Amino acid sequence: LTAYKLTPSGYEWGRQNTDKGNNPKGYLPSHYERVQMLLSDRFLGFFMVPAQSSWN
Amino acid sequence: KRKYRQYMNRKGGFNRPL
Amino acid sequence: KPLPAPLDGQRKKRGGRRYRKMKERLGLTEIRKQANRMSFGEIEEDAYQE
Amino acid sequence: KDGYKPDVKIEYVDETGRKLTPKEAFRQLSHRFHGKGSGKMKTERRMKKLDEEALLKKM
Amino acid sequence: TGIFMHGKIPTLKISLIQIFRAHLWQKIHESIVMDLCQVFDQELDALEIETVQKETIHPRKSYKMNSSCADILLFASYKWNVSRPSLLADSKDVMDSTTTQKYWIDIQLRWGDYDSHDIERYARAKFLDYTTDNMSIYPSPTGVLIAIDLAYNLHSAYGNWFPGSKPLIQQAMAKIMKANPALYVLRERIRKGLQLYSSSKTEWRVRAISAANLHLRTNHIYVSSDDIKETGYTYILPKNVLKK
Amino acid sequence: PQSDLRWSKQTDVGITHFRSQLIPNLYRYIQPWESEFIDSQRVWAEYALKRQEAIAQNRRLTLEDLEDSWDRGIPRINTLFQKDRHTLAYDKGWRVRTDFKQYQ
Repeated sequence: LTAYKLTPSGYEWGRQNTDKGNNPKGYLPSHYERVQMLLSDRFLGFFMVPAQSSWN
Repeated sequence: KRKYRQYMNRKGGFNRPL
Repeated sequence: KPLPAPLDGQRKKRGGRRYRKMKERLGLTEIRKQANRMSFGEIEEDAYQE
Repeated sequence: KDGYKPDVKIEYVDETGRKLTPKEAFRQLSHRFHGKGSGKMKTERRMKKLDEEALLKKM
Repeated sequence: TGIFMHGKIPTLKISLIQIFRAHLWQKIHESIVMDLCQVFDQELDALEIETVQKETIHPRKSYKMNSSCADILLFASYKWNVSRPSLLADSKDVMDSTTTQKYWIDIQLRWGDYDSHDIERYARAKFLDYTTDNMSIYPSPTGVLIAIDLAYNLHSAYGNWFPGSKPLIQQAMAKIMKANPALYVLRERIRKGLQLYSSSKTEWRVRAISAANLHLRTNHIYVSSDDIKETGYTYILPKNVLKK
Repeated sequence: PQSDLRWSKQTDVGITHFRSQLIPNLYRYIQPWESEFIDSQRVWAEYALKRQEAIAQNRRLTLEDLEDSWDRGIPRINTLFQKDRHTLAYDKGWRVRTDFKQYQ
């Protein structure tokens, strides 16, 4: 597992870009920034699934 | 032809004979 | 004992006969190939296994 | 240029007319350059080898 | 020998002496000059050459680098118009407005190191040096100098050329690098010294099976905790949600 | 130096010259210990699941089904394929023996 956060410059580049290619223009290494992520066993999580159809 | 002129024990001039 | 005076006589005058058993004891016919060879081009086993 | 295809062919031969191996040609050249030929025993061995080769090639 | 020893390396001195034993340099030069004379005699009348000449050569000439001399002299029945100097690979040559009757050919053997293994530069420099030298006497101002690198097996000529000599010299050099006896002996001695001799149909089932064993993958979860800014909010995602 | 990267080759057409930096360092080619250990843990968990599923199918793991895990793991997925495997199972105390070998 790994966490990732988008910089405002990265968010602007993603919003401006619309091509869905393998290496689209405007993608930069500074667009994404990893953030600290720690698992825990103290609080249980909740799961939500669509009422009509399945998530798959 | 294929003549091979002498180098050793000539006793003459240093330069090769014609 | 004093070290014997070094000398170099004729290494061998005749061959065959017993001479062959002599080498057989030490110097027998080994593979004599691909053991003292280096294979200039490629690499056998790992690169720096040694 | 003038325009031609010169057939520059260089071969090593002996007084007997047989083509010589490069080692034999080099030996002949060195013998002629040093001014001294082979000894009597070497000459006899070479003559015997040539006679044996001629006999073998005749059948 | 024509080899220069940069640095007192007795090991290399002994090795080179072993390789060039029994005046091998002089024998190599002699073999080359005789082979070239034989080639020229075999193609004598085709290029209007009256005859060839065996110049009296001092033994040291083979390994004389400071000065030089003549090796082969060509005599003509008719005038040879000569061209300006060009390399062995110079397909296009500019003709010089002069003629000659006697034409000299010189053979220089060199043992080039790594930095000076360019045969063309050496041939050009030595041709422009010996011709305008005072201790080197040439029969005619016009001629050709062929430099041969034994250490790298190269050859190049830069002198003055006449029509019809270009291909003859080219195939002569080719055949003399291919089948010279003395050169073959040099190569064999070098080899001996070096001791070197010659679908969605079956993929669905695979996916289902892999997902069946994906439960065990949740028992080992790793987090890439690196390059964290340590300034933003942290993530406290629970283990149960991640397992689900 | 670039001066040592030039080389010549001669053909009948003439002589042609060619060119090609820093010497690679050893530390670039040796995996770090921490990466080695995490890799070993994950690869041996993978081998455990592969072995149990092969037993479920009543078959023996081949070289190809584990070639993805070749040269990964502190023991050696590779060693799992050595012939002496059965013999080496009784060679207990071998690390201490190798350490004490300096006295013999």
